[PDB]
Amino acid sequence: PVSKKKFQAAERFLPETVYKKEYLADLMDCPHIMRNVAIAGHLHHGKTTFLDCLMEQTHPEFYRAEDADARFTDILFIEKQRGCSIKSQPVSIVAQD
Amino acid sequence: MTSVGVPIKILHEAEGHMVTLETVTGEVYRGKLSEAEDNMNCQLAETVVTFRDGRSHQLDNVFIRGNKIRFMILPDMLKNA
Amino acid sequence: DSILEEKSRKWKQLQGKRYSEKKKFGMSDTQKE
Amino acid sequence: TISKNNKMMAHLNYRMKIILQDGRTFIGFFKAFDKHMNILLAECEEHRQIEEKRILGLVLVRGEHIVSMTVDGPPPRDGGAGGVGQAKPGGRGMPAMP
Amino acid sequence: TAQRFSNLMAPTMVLLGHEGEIYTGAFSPDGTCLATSGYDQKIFFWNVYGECENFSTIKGHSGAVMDLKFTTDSSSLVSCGTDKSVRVWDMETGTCARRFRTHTDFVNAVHPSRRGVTLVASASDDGTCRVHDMRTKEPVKTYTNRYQQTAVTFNDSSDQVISGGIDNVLKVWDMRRDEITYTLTGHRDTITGISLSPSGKFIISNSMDCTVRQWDIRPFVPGQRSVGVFAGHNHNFEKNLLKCSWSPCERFITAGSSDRFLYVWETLSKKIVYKLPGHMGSVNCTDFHPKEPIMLSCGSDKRVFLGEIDMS
Amino acid sequence: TANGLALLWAPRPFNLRSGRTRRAVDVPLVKSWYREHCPAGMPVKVRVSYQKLLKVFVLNALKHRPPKPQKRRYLFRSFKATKFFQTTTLDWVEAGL
Amino acid sequence: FKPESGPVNHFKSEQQRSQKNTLTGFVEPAHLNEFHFNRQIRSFDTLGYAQNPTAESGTTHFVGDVKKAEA
Amino acid sequence: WFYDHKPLATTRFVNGPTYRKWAFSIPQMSTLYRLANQLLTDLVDDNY
RNA sequence: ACUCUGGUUCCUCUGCAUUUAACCGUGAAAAUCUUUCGCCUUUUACUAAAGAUUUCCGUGCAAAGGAGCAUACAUUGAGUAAAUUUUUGGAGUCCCCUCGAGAGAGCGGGA
Ligand SMILES: Nc1nc2c(ncn2[C@@H]2O[C@H](COP(=O)(O)OP(=O)(O)OP(=O)(O)O)[C@@H](O)[C@H]2O)c(=O)[nH]1
Repeated sequence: PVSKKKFQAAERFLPETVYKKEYLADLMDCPHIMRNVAIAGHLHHGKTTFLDCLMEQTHPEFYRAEDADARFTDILFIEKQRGCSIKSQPVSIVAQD
Repeated sequence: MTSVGVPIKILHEAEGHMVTLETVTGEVYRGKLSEAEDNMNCQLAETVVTFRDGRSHQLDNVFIRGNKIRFMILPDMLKNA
Repeated sequence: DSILEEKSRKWKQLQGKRYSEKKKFGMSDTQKE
Repeated sequence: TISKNNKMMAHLNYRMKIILQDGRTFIGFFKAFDKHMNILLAECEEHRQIEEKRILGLVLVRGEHIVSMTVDGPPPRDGGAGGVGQAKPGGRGMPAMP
Repeated sequence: TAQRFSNLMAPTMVLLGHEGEIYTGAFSPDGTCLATSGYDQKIFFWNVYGECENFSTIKGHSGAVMDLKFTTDSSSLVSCGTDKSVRVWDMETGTCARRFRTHTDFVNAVHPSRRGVTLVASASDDGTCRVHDMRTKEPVKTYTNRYQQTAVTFNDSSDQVISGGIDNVLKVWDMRRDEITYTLTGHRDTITGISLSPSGKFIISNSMDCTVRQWDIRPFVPGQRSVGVFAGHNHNFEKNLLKCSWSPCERFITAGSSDRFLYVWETLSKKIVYKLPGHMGSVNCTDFHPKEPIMLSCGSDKRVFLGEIDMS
Repeated sequence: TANGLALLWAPRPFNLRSGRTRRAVDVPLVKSWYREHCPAGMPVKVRVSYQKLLKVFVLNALKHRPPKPQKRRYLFRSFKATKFFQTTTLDWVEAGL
Repeated sequence: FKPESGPVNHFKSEQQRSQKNTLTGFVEPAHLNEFHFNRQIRSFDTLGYAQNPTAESGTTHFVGDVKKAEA
Repeated sequence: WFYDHKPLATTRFVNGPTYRKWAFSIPQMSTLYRLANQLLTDLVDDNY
């Protein structure tokens, strides 16, 4: 019955963040602040590991191994195994200038 | 930046939003705080000025010298910040 | 009162030895030297 | 009170009544201050002498204009580990007697 | 079917989790909780009702705990132990609000003031009876006796401190005089515990001579203060400081006993009517729940018993 | 500095400088040799032996199963706890004999 | 506690009438202050007397060469 | 110290006689790296 | 202003090491059940692969207690210590008109 269909990581809870979720959801009402961005690269340039640094700063609980990239935005298990990114994934975070 | 006090930090988070500030001469300015400074100079845009007699007028931009501002009503989401 | 002096002495030894730090709970995992 | 760190952290979040040099009375939950004695009042209201009450938002008062402030009301308000023992129901075994 | 008398889940409960010999146990005055401790040094809190789960446990003691009493408002638990220290535990935080440390030898017995400023009477193997105050490092009063003191209580007005000890006779000190106002004489061996009546008129005192003696501590009595003597319990060669306690209606008195039996006496007749087996060793402490007819007993058998009775 | 930079791409363990310590039975001194490839010149016997050692390594890695979390059965501590066993320091040829 | 009413046998006198559970005796678990129990062995062995272990010991507080206990 | 039985165990480079952790410098690490050479691979491995 | 503790090392106990892409182990054994090839006048012991389960050699961290070696009170968790334009060194007082018994307010006027 408990079919092991799992093909992607999905988090069992909301992880901790430095910002309150309420301040994120309130800032959503204010496009005079918010920005949208895409990060685009040749294969295996910085792009995914750089977002892991933005994750590590906002989250505190975000474990990065000393040996290998965590690659949080590479959620699929094919992307974990291949380690190239294969599909886009979005992040939303509050961050200070 | 250097560690300026929390009220000045909250003032810069108020830059996105509408703020309402009263000047020492009594006029109330409501507008969208486009720049603020650590001396709390304020630049407002899309401004409405309300005079002490209750008349009002629109103003496209206003610069208020920081030491002439009595108080500002900030938006509530900044309480979360 | 001299009997109370003796009883005071007896009580001091008994409670001293009973509670003694060498005998408190959580002790004598004794190392096989 | 303020600046004495053990004391200052407890005087924040009190509901405080602020008197300004124009004679206004503001009331709100005082929850930030600055070396220039600027103060930030959450959920603020004003009382103007004539008394009339008006509701404001989060109000930043530039410190230059404060005369004085006083406590109006308390901050809002709302071991834990064990589990070693167990407590099943039972009964009393009768011992021996002489 | 059978008669029931309390909200207990069963007419007796066996509480297991201790490993040390349990030397003391008391209910919270609100009736929600009880706390128990002894040679394990860990103070175990238990709920009175339902599964009675051990919701909290406080460490921090490093010498075994002689005696343990709640403050009247139930905000704090006061406990003392052979670490020469008196420790006051905040009930909400579970942390040591005060650690009085001026005793020079084992502290065996503790009693908080009933009302006014929170004061803690304490008695010790250094022979001093000391009253501490939450507000000061130094104690308010130190009364020194030549012989070790192992029981203490205030009176209800919290202005006389009654301390008993090796002397068998009782040094009762009046806190405005700093003198013994009177002594209570009848005990042939050391006094293992004293408990003040709910109304404050009387105290019971338990002693190693295997009797509990009831004393009238009211300001005027026209003759001898000995009201009565209770017997039937026993003190064994362990020489424990077996405690005693009052029923909140005063009609019943209890004392610890080395014969494993939970004794209850009727105050006027001094007869026994409850002799409750179930323990496997010396019953060091016994107390009544303050609102409901539940008996607590703590024993050297590492077990705590809760049970309900027909208090008549 | 020149040596420190060279260590960064030394083979493991030499790219570390701080490490947990490992049992002498676990250091498999020759294992990198059979992993990498046969040298072009080595004859029949040795080439076949490289394939057989890869087969053993590939079956070991394929089957694996991660270790169970358990209470470790310390058994020599259980002997040492009883009165019947004593401990002493001995010379390996004495202990062997 | 109230005692069983009526006569008691002449058939089965002072050993056999007593309370028992195992074949000779009432056996029940006990816990004590180990250290004090250790003390009471050592006094009986070295000195000839001990403080009476029994529950409900009554007046018989001590058990041994009572002349030594009093002296 | 190279041929001691448990080398360095009584020194600041390893936690103690349980011999569970080590922290060598670079002068040490480059020297034993150079001695190990005959056993080691040449590769910047992963692509090969 | 408060309770709170000596370093280091070692022993033993207790808890957790299931979200496995993957890994408590940069190493790598054995057994059982079920299933599929090859030896055999018989069974074990076997060949070599899969799946499900165990055992065994190890492992990590945290906490607790104790025991040993050289010895020191600070300090952890809980909290202190600048008069020249934008705040913390007075552009402040007084004297008229208005509403109102009263005392304040009007981008009020003026010395
Ligand atoms: N040397 C070095 N390598 C890095 C650095 N940052 C990332 N890399 C390596 O480059 C590889 C790819 O990193 P990723 O974050 O997956 O790069 P990527 O571009 O997101 O991969 P794709 O987006 O799929 O192309 C990994 O092996 C990283 O270790 C770096 O700062 N220095």
